Amino acid sequence: MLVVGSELQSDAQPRHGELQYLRQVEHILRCGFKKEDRTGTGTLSVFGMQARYSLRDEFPLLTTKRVFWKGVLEELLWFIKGSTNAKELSSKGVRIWDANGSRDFLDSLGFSARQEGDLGPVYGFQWRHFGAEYKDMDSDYSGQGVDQLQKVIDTIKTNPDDRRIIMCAWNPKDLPLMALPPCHALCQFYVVNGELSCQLYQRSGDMGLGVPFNIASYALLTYMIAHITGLQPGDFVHTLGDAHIYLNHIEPLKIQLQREPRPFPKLKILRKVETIDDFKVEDFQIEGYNPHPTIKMEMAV
Amino acid sequence: MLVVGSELQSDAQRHGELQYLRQVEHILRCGFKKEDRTGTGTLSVFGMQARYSLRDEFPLLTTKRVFWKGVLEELLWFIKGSTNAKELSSKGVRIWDANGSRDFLDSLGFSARQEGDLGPVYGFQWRHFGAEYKDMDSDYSGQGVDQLQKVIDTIKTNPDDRRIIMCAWNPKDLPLMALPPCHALCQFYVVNGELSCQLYQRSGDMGLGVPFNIASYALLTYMIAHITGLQPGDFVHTLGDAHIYLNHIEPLKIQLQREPRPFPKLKILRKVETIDDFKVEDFQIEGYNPHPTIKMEMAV
Ligand SMILES: Cc1nc(=O)c2cc(CN(C)c3ccc(C(=O)N[C@@H](CCC(=O)O)C(=O)O)s3)ccc2[nH]1
Ligand SMILES: Cc1nc(=O)c2cc(CN(C)c3ccc(C(=O)N[C@@H](CCC(=O)O)C(=O)O)s3)ccc2[nH]1
Ligand SMILES: O=c1ccn([C@H]2C[C@H](O)[C@@H](COP(=O)(O)O)O2)c(=O)[nH]1
Ligand SMILES: O=c1ccn([C@H]2C[C@H](O)[C@@H](COP(=O)(O)O)O2)c(=O)[nH]1
Repeated sequence: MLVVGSELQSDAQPRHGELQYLRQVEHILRCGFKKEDRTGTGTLSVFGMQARYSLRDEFPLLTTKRVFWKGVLEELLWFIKGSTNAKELSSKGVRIWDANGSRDFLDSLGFSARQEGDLGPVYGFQWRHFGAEYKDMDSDYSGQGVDQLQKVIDTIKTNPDDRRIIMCAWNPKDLPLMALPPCHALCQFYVVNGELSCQLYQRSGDMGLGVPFNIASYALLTYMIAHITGLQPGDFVHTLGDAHIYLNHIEPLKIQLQREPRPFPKLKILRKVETIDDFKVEDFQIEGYNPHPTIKMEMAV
Repeated sequence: MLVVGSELQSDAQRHGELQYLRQVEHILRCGFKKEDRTGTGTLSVFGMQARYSLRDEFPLLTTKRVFWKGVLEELLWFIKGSTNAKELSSKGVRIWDANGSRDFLDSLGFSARQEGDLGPVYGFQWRHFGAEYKDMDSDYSGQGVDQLQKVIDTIKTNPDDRRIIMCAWNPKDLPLMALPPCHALCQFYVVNGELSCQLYQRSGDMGLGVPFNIASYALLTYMIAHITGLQPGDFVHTLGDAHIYLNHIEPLKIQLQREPRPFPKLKILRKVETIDDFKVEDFQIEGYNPHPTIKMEMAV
């Protein structure tokens, strides 16, 4: 039968961050329903989940399997620069978007004429140029559309009480040009007691592959914005729509659920950075990260 | 102290209604003081979720009567694409009149705008996302993305799709809105022939708007389930800044001591084929035996 580490206890929906994730996995295995999907693989699925990860002197990079930190960091810097060229990320040894920008994938979507790598008007473009007319991944979009990311930063500084501190990549007008509509549809920031928190609405979560990387990604973004606004990191709240385990991840996750978590690492920012675009890979240091080995989770395409 | 009905038990995230009451309890117990736009002040928590079954019941709160006439009229008004508060007010539903008032509009710099013109809010975004807003009574036929109809068509053709979203949050249009949407987006989901809906609500006035909003999205899900031949499943309510305005604390403490009753049922009285064809007379709420309304003032 399904056997799990004794520390999970009740999986039913802060402290002990990693257990929040492992309990969601357990809950989907135990209570999820079979749901067919776009890729033809099949999933077990639950609709509507929420987990809270404290960011207060800890950073939620999972320890029950090693997570691809280099990729998390490169990807987020790539978003920040407004990039939608998967080849530019791949040149940093981070190949996570290559499959979606491939000649054969793009062709399957009917995007014959665009260049390989061109993901269309996805996060980088929507976060920094929302509403601008997308042309291609090489076009200069300087001063075009809404720079949501800077606006969030400016609002946190001037009116931290504001309940409208949102960055949204879901753009119905642009959806048909995207190689993958965004899994992270929107995030909201919140300030109380000198702490910055972030909530992600993730419409679709591949619990074995993307979700651990995604948690680390928004935790990092929150650390970055906290740094620039002179706040301390608070909580990362992870909300999921279709939370799913692909059938070929069931056995790998069952290995993972039996591993003892270790304490989370810390993230250090190594200098005073004044603006979000000035961050560089050399500015960050993960300390004390002691994960169990990688478990291969294949990507369904 | 805070005293509450015995059936709430643990407020940590039987009845669907108890999940609302437990949220309210939780904010009073654990919430932090936070100042706000209206000047009123709140007790606040960031990030909550609750799940309301829609299976042979309808989540209209029984611990305090909820303005059902207004829920229904408002949703019909959204579906028509309207952003004109006067057209809702004419139905006896005044819930948007303050936001559309001469004085409030002027407070935002919209002195040249007609009273009642809420800007490019829900009706416009749901039916015309991406179109260029002019004014509330302009002709937007065929302009922008009809997200509502796209949702319905996707549920019919590809119920497993993980992209079935309607989003009112439009960064380009926000400066023209009299109030940026409290309901930023919603997502639909299908499994085992049941339709569920999740709402992302960025800001929830727990005393006033949130009970009304719960009923709004439940009703939407009932409508869409009907048109698509599915059964209603769950309504999942997700909150950003979940707050209690200071002048609602004592009214909500009254509420929390009332005994919940079973939820009512919602009946759809005829076969309706298109979303646009629903009318007030197509619905009946049966078995609604609430405790009396508690006045919760609207801030700003
Ligand atoms: C079905 C699917 N699931 C996903 O999670 C997904 C994620 C992305 C983008 N993304 C956010 C990521 C893609 C791959 C990642 C990753 O962490 N890879 C690790 C582990 C690989 C493995 O275990 O197979 C690595 O490459 O080392 S993180 C794109 C398409 C997707 N499609
Ligand atoms: C601060 C604020 N809180 C709100 O909840 C809010 C809600 C709307 C829109 N909306 C969705 C609603 C407004 C009023 C409602 C309502 O249920 N009214 C009842 C109860 C009134 C009362 O208790 O004072 C009614 O009119 O009978 S529902 C607009 C601005 C807002 N502003
Ligand atoms: O950062 C991301 C990008 C995507 N996905 C997953 C969710 C789905 O398994 C798949 C996207 O497929 P659709 O939901 O669009 O079908 O990738 C993630 O988990 N995180
Ligand atoms: O349907 C709605 C509309 C608004 N609000 C509340 C939340 C806030 O109390 C207020 C909006 O104020 P801001 O969050 O925009 O400041 O109205 C709701 O609860 N539901």
